[PDB]
Amino acid sequence: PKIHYRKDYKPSGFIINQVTLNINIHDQETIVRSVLDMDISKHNVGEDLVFDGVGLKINEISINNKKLVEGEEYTYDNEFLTIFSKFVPKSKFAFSSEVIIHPETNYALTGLYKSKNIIVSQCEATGFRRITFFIDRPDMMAKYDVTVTADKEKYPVLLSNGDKVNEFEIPGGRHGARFNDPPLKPCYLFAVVAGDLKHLSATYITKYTKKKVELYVFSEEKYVSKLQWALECLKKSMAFDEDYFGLEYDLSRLNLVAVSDFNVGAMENKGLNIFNANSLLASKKNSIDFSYARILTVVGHEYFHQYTGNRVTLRDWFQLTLKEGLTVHRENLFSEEMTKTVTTRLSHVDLLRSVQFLEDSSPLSHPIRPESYVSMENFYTTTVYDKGSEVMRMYLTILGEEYYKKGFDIYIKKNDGNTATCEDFNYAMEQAYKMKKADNSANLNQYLLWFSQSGTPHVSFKYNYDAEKKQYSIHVNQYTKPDENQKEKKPLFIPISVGLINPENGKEMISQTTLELTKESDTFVFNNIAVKPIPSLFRGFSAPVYIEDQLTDEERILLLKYDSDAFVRYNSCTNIYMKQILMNYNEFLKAKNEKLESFQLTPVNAQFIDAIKYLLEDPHADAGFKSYIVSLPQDRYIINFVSNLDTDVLADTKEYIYKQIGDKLNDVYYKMFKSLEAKADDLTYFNDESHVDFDQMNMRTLRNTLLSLLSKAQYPNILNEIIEHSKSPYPSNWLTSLSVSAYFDKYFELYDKTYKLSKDDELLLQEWLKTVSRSDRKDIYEILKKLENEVLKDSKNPNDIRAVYLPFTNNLRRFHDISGKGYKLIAEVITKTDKFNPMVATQLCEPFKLWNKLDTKRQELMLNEMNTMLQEPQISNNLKEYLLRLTNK
Ligand SMILES: O=C(CNc1cc(F)cc(F)c1)N[C@@H](C(=O)NO)c1ccc(-c2cc(F)c(F)c(F)c2)cc1
Ligand SMILES: [Mg+2]
Ligand SMILES: [Mg+2]
Ligand SMILES: [Mg+2]
Ligand SMILES: [Mg+2]
Ligand SMILES: [Zn+2]
Repeated sequence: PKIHYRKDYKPSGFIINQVTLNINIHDQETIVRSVLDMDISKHNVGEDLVFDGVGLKINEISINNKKLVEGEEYTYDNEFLTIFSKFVPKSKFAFSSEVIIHPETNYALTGLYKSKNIIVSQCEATGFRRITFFIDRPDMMAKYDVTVTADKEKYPVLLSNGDKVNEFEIPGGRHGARFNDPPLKPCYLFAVVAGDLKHLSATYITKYTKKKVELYVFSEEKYVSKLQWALECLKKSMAFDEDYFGLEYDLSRLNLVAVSDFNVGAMENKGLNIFNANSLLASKKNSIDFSYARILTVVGHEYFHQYTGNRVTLRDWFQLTLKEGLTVHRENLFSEEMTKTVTTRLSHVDLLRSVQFLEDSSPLSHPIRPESYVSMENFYTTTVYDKGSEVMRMYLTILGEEYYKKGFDIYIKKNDGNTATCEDFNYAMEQAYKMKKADNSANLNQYLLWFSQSGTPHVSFKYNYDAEKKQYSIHVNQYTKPDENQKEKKPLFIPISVGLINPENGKEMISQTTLELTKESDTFVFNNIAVKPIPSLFRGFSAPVYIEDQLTDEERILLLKYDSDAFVRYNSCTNIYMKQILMNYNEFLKAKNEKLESFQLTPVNAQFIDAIKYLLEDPHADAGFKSYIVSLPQDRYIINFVSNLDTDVLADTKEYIYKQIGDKLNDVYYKMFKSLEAKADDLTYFNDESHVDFDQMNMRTLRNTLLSLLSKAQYPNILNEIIEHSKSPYPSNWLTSLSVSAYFDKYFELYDKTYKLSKDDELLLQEWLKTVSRSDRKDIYEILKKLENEVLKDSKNPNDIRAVYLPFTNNLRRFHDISGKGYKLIAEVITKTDKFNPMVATQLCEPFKLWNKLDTKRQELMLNEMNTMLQEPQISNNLKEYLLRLTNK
């Protein structure tokens, strides 16, 4: 397998100036004719002309309208088309080809493929070569002139990039459309869509040039009523880029298209963004609440690529985080402003510190700009995206809004229309940094280590207060564990947003302050500090690090109650929980290991429980925040702090802690569940798809979290509430009634009720599948067998497969059954899926990522299944490369 190295980047010996495509869709095949107007670059040294071309059936290839002859003038091996240099012209020439491809049987969903009755392309990263021959790398920019033809009845709507410049009828019930896109673009942003699409549309007038932009959102006819929120989100995205960044859309039209079969969430093809239907379509009657934030973030994300990815492009794939991390950061700024809820930022931190921290301490650990890759499909990772976003956000923390905006505009103005690298962005931020510090000697050279150094830094603290001197000191240390990428880890530039809370009145003691830690350790001293403060550290989660605050639980409770920063309050709660979890875990472990007939458990801190009650009973406190404080930290967060983690002992630990708190607060929980109903389930705007209230959605989250806690606790007659909840019009509510009914004899009655509510909407049925998959059922293995036989069957839809299996893999007690039956089951699903969709098979490997963190018996069970998958003769390149790296082989 070819390893590509970042240091090996070299420009092509060739240039592709113009692409002229004819894509003729027929019943059993698609014919692709392509003329490439090419040239010889200054880097050419007489080499063979090598095109990428994967799975193409050649009808003919030509140079300057002279048919080429196979074996003597070119070789094709189903991966590379090699034209021997003797037959390669030395000046401007035309290469042309006609190939046959087969979208109908393209179940890997890369290149050109059929999703239900829609023909659709997915070309990022290296999928364009599955459509026609190309030098398939993002530094080959070309103009595109694309004609698509098809049966008019099956495919009345034809779309590609650029302006539709012709529409014409063809004998035999066919028709064509020609799309010309003069501005240069890389081939991974090419797209084509053909189908019986229905749409909503609007006109957006840009803020400064007053250009009219036509906005279209498309789906299959059955789901056209689910398009309205997406259109509203697109308008919102457009306005936010104008308002925050001063950036306007440059083209006359923007199309968004939903398809049912998609490997990921969505794709930013220029003027033609293509979406997983679950990330574009929603209605209040047929979607859970999560869909609304999902559509907002995904529509926003693809729109923000128009600058950060499409107008400023990548030189090579090693710069992926420069468009993905930066666009996630732009998307997070947008979402935070649109939702105006503190849980938006908390939810991104929660994902980073569980999923991405796990990845960064796994054998898969890599920096946000890796040094090498084998599979580009495996290159797309939470490290590149989400740690990338936190690295791009730290620039804003360091610079402040005004100078961040100045540096960002320097980046856009200097690189608009050109490729760029991570260094280019750092240079633009450095210029703003010089301006801010009024110091042209200031620099961000150290900041570049965030792109090259893998692993999560640990930041720890000690404090000193001299009452007589009124002098306060914060001593800070940073440390990154050595790994396979660096034997010696260098200190990073770590910005530490800090407040100092007066413990007597809860007030701020200093102005906003960002400590710039640039050494392995430093001491930050504050004078005129009138009383000993409680420090509020890493406000907003200001760096992607393990925070060791070294505070007592009494101090953390005070921050939880009285601090001004939502993250520090939530993190103080998290830290209290974590101390309790580790202590009880060790006590349960010892009792198991020593076969104790009796033992003691350390109870949950009573003042902590009192503080939870105090916040829950505060009517001015935020419902979303409340839902976070009654939930223990995620299992994948906990696992970063325990070696040889016994999942059974952890399940017993969580059970004890939840029972402790519930035994004190269940009556509070129940009272709030009842009092929240009126506002949480208000139907005033149920038939207004444009009216989305994130606060109300957070109140439903709180109710459904409380209902879960009360159901698990078998709170007296709570089943009455569950049954009434099942009649709510909101799917978040009636799907909640299914999963919380798992603890009752009514489960299968609600199983059937919610199935009939769900089965006639493709996306709702998938949410139903997830709810069943996630259900806390002792018979979950028989239930999964039932889903397989009755609902899932042989579906190759990734949404179907992921819905049935991934939630179950988070069932701590049952997926990790000591027999290994859960590992066996998911390995069978991975191997089966790998026959037709390697990239989704690799997604289904996610539960194995922590394999070497578990107890030794479960490590061996997991390792056995991965070795079994690795031994399959037909294993894909994706799956082999991933499991080889994951198993340290
Ligand atoms: O949708 C999402 C959710 N984020 C995400 C985060 C991860 F860490 C991993 C992941 F998979 C997704 N991201 C978008 C995005 O960034 N849109 O702008 C995206 C992601 C991957 C491809 C792609 C790459 C290939 F090599 C392919 F072969 C292929 F079919 C698709 C296309 C678009
Ligand atoms: Mg083929
Ligand atoms: Mg405006
Ligand atoms: Mg289907
Ligand atoms: Mg290794
Ligand atoms: Zn993206």
